[PDB]
Amino acid sequence: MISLNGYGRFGLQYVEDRGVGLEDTIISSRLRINIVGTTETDQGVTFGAKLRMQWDDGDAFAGTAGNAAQFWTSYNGVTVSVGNVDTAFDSVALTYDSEMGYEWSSFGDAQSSFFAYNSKYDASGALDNYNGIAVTYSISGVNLYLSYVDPDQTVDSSLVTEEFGIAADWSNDMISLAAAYTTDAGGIVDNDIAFVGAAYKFNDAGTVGLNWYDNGLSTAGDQVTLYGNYAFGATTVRAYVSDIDRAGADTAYGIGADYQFAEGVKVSGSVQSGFANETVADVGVRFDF
Amino acid sequence: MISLNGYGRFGLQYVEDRGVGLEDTIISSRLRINIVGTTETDQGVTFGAKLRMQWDDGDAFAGTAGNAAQFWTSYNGVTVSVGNVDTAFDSVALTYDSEMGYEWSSFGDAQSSFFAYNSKYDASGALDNYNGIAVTYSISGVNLYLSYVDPDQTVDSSLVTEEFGIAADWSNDMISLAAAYTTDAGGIVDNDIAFVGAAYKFNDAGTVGLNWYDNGLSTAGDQVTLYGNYAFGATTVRAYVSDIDRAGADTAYGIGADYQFAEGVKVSGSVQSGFANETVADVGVRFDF
Amino acid sequence: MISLNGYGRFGLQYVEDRGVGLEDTIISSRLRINIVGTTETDQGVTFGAKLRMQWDDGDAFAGTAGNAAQFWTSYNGVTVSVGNVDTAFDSVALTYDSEMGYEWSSFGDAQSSFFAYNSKYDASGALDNYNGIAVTYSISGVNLYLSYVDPDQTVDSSLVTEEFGIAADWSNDMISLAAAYTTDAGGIVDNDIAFVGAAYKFNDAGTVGLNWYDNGLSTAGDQVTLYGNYAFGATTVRAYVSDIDRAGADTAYGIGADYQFAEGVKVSGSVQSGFANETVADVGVRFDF
Ligand SMILES: CCCCCCCCOCCOCCOCCOCCO
Ligand SMILES: CCCCCCCCOCCOCCOCCOCCO
Ligand SMILES: CCCCCCCCOCCOCCOCCOCCO
Ligand SMILES: CCCCCCCCOCCOCCOCCOCCO
Ligand SMILES: CCCCCCCCOCCOCCOCCOCCO
Ligand SMILES: CCCCCCCCOCCOCCOCCOCCO
Ligand SMILES: CCCCCCCCOCCOCCOCCOCCO
Ligand SMILES: CCCCCCCCOCCOCCOCCOCCO
Ligand SMILES: CCCCCCCCOCCOCCOCCOCCO
Ligand SMILES: [Mg+2]
Ligand SMILES: [Mg+2]
Ligand SMILES: [Mg+2]
Repeated sequence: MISLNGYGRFGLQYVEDRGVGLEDTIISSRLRINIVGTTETDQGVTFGAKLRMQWDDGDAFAGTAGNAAQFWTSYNGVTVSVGNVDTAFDSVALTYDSEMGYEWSSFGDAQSSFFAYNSKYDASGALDNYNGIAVTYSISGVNLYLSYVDPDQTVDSSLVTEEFGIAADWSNDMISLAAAYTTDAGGIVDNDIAFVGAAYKFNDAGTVGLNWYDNGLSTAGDQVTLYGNYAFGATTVRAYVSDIDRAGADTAYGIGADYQFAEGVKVSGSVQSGFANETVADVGVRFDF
Repeated sequence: MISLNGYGRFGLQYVEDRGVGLEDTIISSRLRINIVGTTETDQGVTFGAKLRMQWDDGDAFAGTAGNAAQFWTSYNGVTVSVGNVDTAFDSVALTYDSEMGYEWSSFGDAQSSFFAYNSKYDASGALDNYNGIAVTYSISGVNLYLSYVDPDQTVDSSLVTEEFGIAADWSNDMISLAAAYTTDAGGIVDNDIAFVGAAYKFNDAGTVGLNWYDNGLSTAGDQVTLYGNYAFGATTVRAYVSDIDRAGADTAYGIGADYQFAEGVKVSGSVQSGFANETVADVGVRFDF
Repeated sequence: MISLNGYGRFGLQYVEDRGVGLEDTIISSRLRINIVGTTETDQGVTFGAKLRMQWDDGDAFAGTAGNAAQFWTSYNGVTVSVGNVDTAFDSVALTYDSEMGYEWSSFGDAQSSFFAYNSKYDASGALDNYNGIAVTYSISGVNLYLSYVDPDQTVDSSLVTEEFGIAADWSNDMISLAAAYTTDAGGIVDNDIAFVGAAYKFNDAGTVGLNWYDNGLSTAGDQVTLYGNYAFGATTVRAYVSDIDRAGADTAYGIGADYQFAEGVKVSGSVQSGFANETVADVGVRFDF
């Protein structure tokens, strides 16, 4: 069986004083199509393969292509994936929950470098022999994630830096906890990064959380992000504040809102301020199909 | 929801004395696939996104890729589209009705340069930040079209030439009228082009029309195309004559026929003569799927 | 109508002493998606078009694209195809039946150069004007194949070498015979190649066959491959031995097995030895979707 799914989004993206001779406000948009092939068996083992075709405004050649494939095998809550895999630091819960606006962005996201699923081709040639293995285990309320990425699998193993990641999250109706650790993140020797977060659903309607990171070799140093969101019917209001250890950095913050226009159609906007005083804003729509 | 549609065509394409050491007759063919994602809402607003994958004989690398995305929102007869849009001069009725043969070609089509939906990627890099907005309004028998294209939306607005177009058409059972005007067509300063056309369905079976153009900065100058077609059961016969103002040009003309082999399968052929005496012919099949 | 089908495969591929500083064992995988558009008519003539998107580990840019299109028309057992066609030497029965392992490989396959369907784009530009015509006729038990490939159809016909192929196979419940001949195979003047094979289903469970080739200008010279396979319930065991005329070559051989895990899911592995003493092994899974 083959299924197709995806989303389109478009809106306005503003970056205060973007550059000499550049418009500060542009129309930013994205089309994402996922192609998933799955083979179910009566033994209960499912096999799957996925390809993505994603276009973003500004993409070279005004064209769209597929990325590198991902393959998986699932059985009894356990999933093993190979190729262009989802990594542990990128898949744990809570770590991206301060994002807002129609492009799901936040200065409060981790300021470190690490491997993650590659949505597109890479013209530099750097990903040509990139290969990962990931294992996930979902055991009710608990999620475990393990990932191993070799950026160049054809070359002798001791000549390249491989990334090893581990993560777990846990939740009930009111509290959630999550932690992750990755050594040689992004294939950079000694770039060891870590995350610990927690969130409290202080209602049926609100949530408040705190994420802490060790950003490894990044110049940002350690980081803390405090965020919250509250739903009033179809409208959701979001906010965050984030601090990094880099000398002289400003406190980053953001405020945004979402409006659920219909099932699968969401209008979102945000106004945010960065660690170097950058001001960014956006307003747009995303529709899922 | 995601749907796929398209067409394949193949046949013989003859160009008298095509070039030293070249075959005059080749097998010309095209595969077009459209991928359309749509999200309908109970409020009556539809959201859509489309991508095209088109291959033509001769394409570089013997490969096929997607083009840049188009997004739209429709409500009550009004459609707003963004990104790789259909433009007013290219979407009005009548302007391409002298086309014939299995590749829908005619020297009687406008001999001007203007933006239109881009079916493929562009390796020159020229379309990378190209972005348009279009608005169409279909109000029974009447169609209005407006389009605005900025060929490089990231650069300051006064540093690039944007194309603005407007058009309308109108029809009843027997007469049709259409007009279009576009300033700085193709992003070329002062290339202002215009079209006015009319057609008469002088039966249930025949139609005769006349299109007039102002080709802006093109060397062709003003142009007039007179065409007609007549259906005899499954067979359609077509003809046209066209004249341009360029000094010394020949009168262009063409004669062709279509045969409706089955629903979605059409066999077509034509013999045509250009403004510089070029002789071209074709015969082939198109099938829609 | 548009349908999608394909397969994913992944596993381990070992090549003894692959190269200085290279891993001998890698994770080799492939994702293949076929997109087929078909138009059926009440006259009984079917029209079709197909595109393939295939990714293999190691592919340049870590991306996937479509290949060049193939078009066909079928009526009463006869199929005419144009564009990126299947060729006679590549489509006859028996010629690849010694293959084994999850990548369907065998040193006992013909060691000659010839055109075949191109699964991917070609960055060299060599296939840009490549165009073939093929005709197949399936007349109960009998299959005839004819193919003509012009590697550069736009250039004068006497300036390029075209490949012409013919083949036939025939089978009943127990015996199968097949033969093929291709002149100027691969567009190489005087590279004339030929195949003759036969197989005997010495049970409901086993088969033994012998293929002979004339490899044209290849340095391998003539070749003979003897192979067999036997099914024990869900498990199939395969073997082959092959000899070429090249001076000093070793006898190539291979032994493998397949396990039918479920409909559409097959686990396969093989250990093989080449004409230059290369040792190769593989174990993996293929799943069809
Ligand atoms: C096989 C899938 C198609 C992907 C191949 C595209 C290869 C194009 O690059 C060739 C080398 O030139 C470098 C291109 O510039 C960077 C492009 O991508 C960045 C997205 O905006
Ligand atoms: C023309 C350039 C500016 C384009 C940016 C659009 C920015 C618009 O969005 C502003 C951010 O929206 C957040 C509002 O704060 C929440 C208000 O109170 C909650 C109920 O709506
Ligand atoms: C008319 C000249 C072009 C100047 C361009 C400015 C046009 C602004 O956008 C108009 C339509 O397209 C884009 C944005 O989508 C709107 C955002 O979110 C939805 C409703 O709150
Ligand atoms: C991202 C979609 C893939 C499109 C990228 C292809 C880029 C190839 O070009 C790289 C630069 O070299 C120039 C190519 O020659 C022109 C090709 O297109 C013309 C169609 O026949
Ligand atoms: C071998 C090179 C020539 C390939 C070109 C094929 C050209 C064939 O088509 C000729 C054009 O067909 C138009 C006929 O005029 C209409 C006739 O009367 C109407 C009822 O059929
Ligand atoms: C046999 C040597 C190759 C010489 C090539 C000429 C072959 C001509 O075309 C044969 C089949 O393929 C293409 C054309 O489709 C026919 C056109 O329209 C349909 C019926 O009127
Ligand atoms: C139009 C479909 C996209 C295919 C175009 C890709 C073109 C990229 O090449 C541009 C020129 O540079 C040469 C690339 O190196 C070889 C790539 O393919 C081999 C597969 O591993
Ligand atoms: C770690 C590198 C080695 C990876 C190669 C895996 C090779 C494994 O497969 C060995 C080949 O399998 C063939 C067995 O011979 C058939 C046995 O008897 C029949 C019933 O199973
Ligand atoms: C753990 C460090 C990484 C070392 C890589 C070796 C891992 C070997 O493969 C594990 C999973 O992925 C690949 C192979 O599929 C297995 C083959 O066939 C199926 C069962 O017989
Ligand atoms: Mg953008
Ligand atoms: Mg063509
Ligand atoms: Mg491989």
